[PDB]
Amino acid sequence: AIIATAFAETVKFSGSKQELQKRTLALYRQFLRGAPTFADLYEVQFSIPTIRTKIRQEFER
Amino acid sequence: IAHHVDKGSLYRLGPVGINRLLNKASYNVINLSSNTRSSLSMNSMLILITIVSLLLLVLVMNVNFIIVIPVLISILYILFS
Amino acid sequence: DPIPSGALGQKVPHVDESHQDLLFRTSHMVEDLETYDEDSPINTSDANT
Amino acid sequence: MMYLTYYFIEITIFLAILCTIFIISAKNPMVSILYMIALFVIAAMYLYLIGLGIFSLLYIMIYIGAIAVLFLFIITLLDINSTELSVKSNIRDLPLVLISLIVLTISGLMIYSNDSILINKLLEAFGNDYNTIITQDWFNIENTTLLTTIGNVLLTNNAFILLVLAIVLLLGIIGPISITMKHKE
Amino acid sequence: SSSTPLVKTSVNYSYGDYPLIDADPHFKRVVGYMRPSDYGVIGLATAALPAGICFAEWLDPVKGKFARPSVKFLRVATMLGFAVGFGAAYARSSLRFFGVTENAREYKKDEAQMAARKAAGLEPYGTSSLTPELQEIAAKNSAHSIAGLFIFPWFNFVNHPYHGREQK
Amino acid sequence: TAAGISLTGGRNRCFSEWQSFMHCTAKTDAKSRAQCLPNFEDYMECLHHTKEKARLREIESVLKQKKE
Amino acid sequence: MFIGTIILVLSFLGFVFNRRNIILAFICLETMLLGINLILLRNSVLFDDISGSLFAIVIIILAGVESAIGLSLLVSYYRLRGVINSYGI
Amino acid sequence: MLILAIISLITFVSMSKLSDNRAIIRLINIYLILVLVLDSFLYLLFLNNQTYTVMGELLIFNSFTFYIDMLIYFIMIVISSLYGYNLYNNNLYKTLFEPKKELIILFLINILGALLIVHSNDFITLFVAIELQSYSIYLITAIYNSSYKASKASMLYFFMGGILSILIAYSINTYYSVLNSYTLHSLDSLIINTLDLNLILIALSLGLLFKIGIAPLHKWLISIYENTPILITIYISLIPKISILSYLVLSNISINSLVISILAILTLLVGSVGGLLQIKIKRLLAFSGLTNAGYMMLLLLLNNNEFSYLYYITQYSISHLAIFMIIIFSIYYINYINNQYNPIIYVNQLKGLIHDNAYLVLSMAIVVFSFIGIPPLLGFFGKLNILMSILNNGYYFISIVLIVASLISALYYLYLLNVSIQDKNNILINSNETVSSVLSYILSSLIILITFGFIYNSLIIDIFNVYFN
Amino acid sequence: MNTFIIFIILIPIVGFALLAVNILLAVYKPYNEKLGAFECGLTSFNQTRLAFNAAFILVAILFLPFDLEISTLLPYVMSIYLVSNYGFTIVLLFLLILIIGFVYEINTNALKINKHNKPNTDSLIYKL
Ligand SMILES: CCCCCCCCCCCCCCCCCC(=O)OC[C@H](COP(=O)(O)OCCN)OC(=O)CCCCCCCCCCCCCCCCC
Ligand SMILES: CCCCCCCCCCCCCCCCCC(=O)OC[C@H](COP(=O)(O)OCCN)OC(=O)CCCCCCCCCCCCCCCCC
Ligand SMILES: CCCCCCCCCCCC(=O)OC[C@H](COP(=O)(O)OCC[N+](C)(C)C)OC(=O)CCCCCCCCCCC
Repeated sequence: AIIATAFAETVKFSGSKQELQKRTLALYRQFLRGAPTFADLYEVQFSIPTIRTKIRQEFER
Repeated sequence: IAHHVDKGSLYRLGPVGINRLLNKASYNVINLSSNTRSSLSMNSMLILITIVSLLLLVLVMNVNFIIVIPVLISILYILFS
Repeated sequence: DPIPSGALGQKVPHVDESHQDLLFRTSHMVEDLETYDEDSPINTSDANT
Repeated sequence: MMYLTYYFIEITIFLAILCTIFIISAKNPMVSILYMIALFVIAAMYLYLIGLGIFSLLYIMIYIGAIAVLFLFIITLLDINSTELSVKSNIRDLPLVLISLIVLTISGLMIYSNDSILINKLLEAFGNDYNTIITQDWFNIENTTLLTTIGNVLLTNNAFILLVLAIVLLLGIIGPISITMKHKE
Repeated sequence: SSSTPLVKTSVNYSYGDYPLIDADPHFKRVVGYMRPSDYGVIGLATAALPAGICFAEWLDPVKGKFARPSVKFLRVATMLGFAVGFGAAYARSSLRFFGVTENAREYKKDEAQMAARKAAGLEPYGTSSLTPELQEIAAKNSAHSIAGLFIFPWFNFVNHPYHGREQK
Repeated sequence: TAAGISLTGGRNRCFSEWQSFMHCTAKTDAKSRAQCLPNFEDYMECLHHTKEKARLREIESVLKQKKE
Repeated sequence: MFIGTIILVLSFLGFVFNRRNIILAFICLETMLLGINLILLRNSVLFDDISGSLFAIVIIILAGVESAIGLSLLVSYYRLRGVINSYGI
Repeated sequence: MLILAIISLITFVSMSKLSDNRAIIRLINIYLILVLVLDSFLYLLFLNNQTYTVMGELLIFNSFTFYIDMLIYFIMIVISSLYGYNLYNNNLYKTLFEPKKELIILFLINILGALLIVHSNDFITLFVAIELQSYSIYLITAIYNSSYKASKASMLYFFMGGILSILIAYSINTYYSVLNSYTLHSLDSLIINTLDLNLILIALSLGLLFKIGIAPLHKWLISIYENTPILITIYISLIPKISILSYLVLSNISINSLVISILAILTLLVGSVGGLLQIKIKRLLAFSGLTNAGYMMLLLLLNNNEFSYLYYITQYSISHLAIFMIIIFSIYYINYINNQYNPIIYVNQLKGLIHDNAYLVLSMAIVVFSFIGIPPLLGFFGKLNILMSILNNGYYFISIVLIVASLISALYYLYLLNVSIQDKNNILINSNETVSSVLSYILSSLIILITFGFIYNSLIIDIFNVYFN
Repeated sequence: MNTFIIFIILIPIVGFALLAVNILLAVYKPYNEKLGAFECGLTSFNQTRLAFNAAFILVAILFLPFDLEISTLLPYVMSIYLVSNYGFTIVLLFLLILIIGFVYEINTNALKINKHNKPNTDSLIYKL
């Protein structure tokens, strides 16, 4: 078969806001945990706190 | 007699003193290769020390015997005390 | 009545599954009296998987 | 012009000391292997100097050509962490290092002479002063070299050690397969 | 080509209580001087090893139940048993040559064979493709080699004159 | 087994002294083995050249200090 | 005699006082064998003798097999552990 | 026969599955039995101690070496039986004791090196055989590559044996530099008393001896014996010792050495004292082997030592095999399997064995009191002959040290018996699985030999007086 | 001073000629991305080594013994006449014993690369 990539998630539309709440919080956790990787992979000229600030901004939007 | 000789000194020169002597000597013998971090460097040092110590001891006994005796007594002290 | 004694009357540990734990790694007892296995089926269940 | 090539044994001794120090000292073990290769080159030189160039070429094709290659092969494939030579880690060795250097060198030079008094046993080892006379004979009619004679004795007078080295090489094949390979069933 | 020795050898040395025939007998002689007892030993080993593994399977079986071993193992067993038996037979005949066991028949046979060889103007113990120096090296490699039968096999194939007997 | 063989396939530098010493050992028993002392001294002298070196040290020293 | 004793002794000391590598241990063993072979061959030349050169070529073969086996054992150790560290052999 | 076996087994194992290795081991065990039965008449060559030089002058064959070879075949027979026959036909005992594919070949090659060590007459043969032993026994320590401890021991053993082999080669090449020879036959009275030669010779002796754990270089081999599998330990703790000590006994190299005396005293004291606080079984038995190696070091200072050495090495081999077999048999009753490789580690796991198997404890008692040297058992006669020789040759302080070590070692020998004859709750009442017939018979035969071999001492001495004098 | 010696020294102590010519003649004004290494590509601080198949290291480990075999045959071919019909048999036994190990190597398939993601060969059976 055609298998999924590393960090793939099957598309599953929640039928509840309370489950999507947990899903969104997990995704926020994953972004925050991966920000150091985003600074190492992309030769970033600024802080890891700045990356997390940007993540929080885009999640507040 | 019954308590200071027959259950005192004659047990010290006997089952009690030998037991304590051998506890200490055993503990000193096994707590010689001290570091399990690296087993190779330690035993390598032991080869080196053995060869050097033997060579110098054979030098000393060729010079004169009775001088090597306290050296061996002190080596036993270091190994077993 | 049982507490394990040794050859010279000294205290010996009764070796269980008790102290094949991550607690009792990173201690510096001699090779004789260590009791951490490193080949136990408790520790080596996920090994080259 | 004559004595420009006199001290070419002493130079090899000096360079060998240097390359051993660099082996012990190099940061990356790849560099230690390269300095081991340089030490093999120096030894091969010295062997040419004393008249054994056959062994020099055998060394070049065996040691450098296979063993050093395998060393590089493994360090290219395996993670071998290293602690750098440090003063907070290795300076404690200096007393024992110096004691052992003196004792081991002096005993290694004393062990080769049969004289009874101990100090004279070193003094004969340093008695390299007088030259050897090389006279010529006419009795050797054939073209026998060192390799020919090695073959002659190894295949006639010493056939057993060759047919035991065969089993040593069998081990060299059968052991690594037993240790590295995993047999299915 | 000359078949004359380069080094001195013992004359009629005593390895046992019985007289000497050859101190380094050829493979051909050791096999031709065999007795029916030796062939019986060969067959005995040849039959004993496979029967041995079946006996072992009977005593303690590999799996739970008894099953006669494969014909694979019986074949390899027969071959190895024949080898062991040939070793023992060669050793028995060689010890008869050395004077360690009773060797009257072999003594008379060697006497008659050497007398016929002298009658036919042939060299005793044969003519070799090798130089005398290599005959010497071969004898020194093969002499008394049956003592190491437990470790390695070695046999004489060289037709040298260093058998420990008088010159004629 | 390879004893007494040269780099060229023949007799070595100190063969003759060794062969003399071994002749004298074959003549002798463990109680008469001390007769073979000069032969063994000769063999070792051929090997290592100690006595000749001491001799040349004496010659050189006479060339050394009795002149300068 | 000198070059070989020197290489041998320095290799032995660099084996004994190695707090760095395992590769240095392998290297020091090989250089020790080298030093022995050089003393051996110098004596072979001075005596005009073949037994020394025979022993030397035998050492070459045996050291090659030693290297092969040692670097198979290291590979098993690495199969299980995945990293060969400064310490712990 | 060994080389025939090796060249046969390599092919037959290459063309066979992993399901066939046990049967292969059985086959070669029967092969070795047939050899030891049919070819053992060669003892008649050595009547009146006739000695033979073979392969030029590279090998030596006498009654001593023939006996050591028969002994090594007997040992290999027992060790192969432990791999070729299942103790119990359970899944546990098919998980713990399985032969690996190449193990038998490596065993036979190591046996070859052992015998070419004892039969060696020239140092080139000795070195080739030492390396053929040591490489093979590295790989034997490493063949169970799914064990962290065994891989670690493999590498430690490689490096330490390598260094000691460097020492042996330096000794050999220095001997050659002095005398221009590789043969010890080149030595006589005159050469010994004319040349100072003891540094070279004792360097050789120590390079050979530290390879079997002679103090102060014992901890590494004791760790190797601890950390290896039990059925590998039983081999690697015995056969190298036999080989090297037999070479050093046949070669009269250390006849009145002060260094060997000192180090032998040290081995006795260490091997007796250090085993007192050991809680593990294999380390205890390793220190036992160390002190027995000391007892056998003592007879490297004698110049007439054949009977004592042969008696003691035979009885020590039988006792060693018996005690390891008893520890292997005790795994059915221990209540806690520690590892796949060392199922039993600690001595207190033998607590209460007399209530599950009493005659196994009788065997243990016999072996323990032979180790202590209690008559009428075999170790007593061993110690007696050693004492006879060393007191006939003037070692009076070493004798008192020997007595004191015999006494101090009894404590850790008796630790096993004491805990074995203790009481235990949750005893065994029934079990439908039965242990093997063959291994039971082998153990019983060893125990009966230990117990009733003194009956034949007169006969053995009368045979020795014809074949060794 | 022989032509052999002259050549074998001259080649090394002259080989850097075009090296120096290139270092002195050619531009050198690096960028960051001219000091870079690829079109795309990256790797975090994951490890320093990749997992490799056993054959990759076994070919090198087995090169040593077979190379030593073929190099040990050199004394024979330089002694072939002097060891006439004795050393011939000896080296044949040598080669046979060393062919046994080669047979072992072939029958074990030690230099073969094995594949994990096998193709499925099992039938499709439907429980009715
Ligand atoms: C060339 C000449 C050579 C001749 C030999 C010379 C001998 C030199 C000996 C020196 C070598 C070092 C060995 C010293 C013993 C090791 C242990 C020790 O240090 O002794 C103290 C021990 C202490 O007991 P305790 O006071 O309760 O504990 C606190 C100790 N900090 O002590 C005790 O436990 C109490 C002792 C009571 C007396 C017991 C006497 C028994 C006598 C029979 C001894 C037999 C055992 C021999 C053991 C050998 C050990 C090497
Ligand atoms: C293997 C790893 C690789 C590294 C190898 C290193 C090189 C190897 C060095 C030599 C070989 C190692 C030898 C091992 C040590 C044991 C040697 C030995 O035991 O032989 C001693 C022997 C006498 O003993 P024995 O025969 O038993 O008793 C009868 C006495 N008539 O024979 C003797 O009598 C010996 C002769 C005495 C002279 C000894 C020389 C020592 C000189 C050192 C002086 C240093 C200067 C002063 C201190 C400097 C410190 C600043
Ligand atoms: C030999 C297999 C050893 C395997 C272990 C089994 C022990 C066999 C002992 C027989 C020795 C022999 O009878 O011989 C006596 C040997 C020398 O005689 P030999 O040259 O070897 O001739 C023997 C010819 N055989 C092989 C045909 C028999 O003297 C010794 O110092 C032996 C000391 C060993 C003492 C251990 C005694 C054990 C009790 C024996 C109860 C039956």
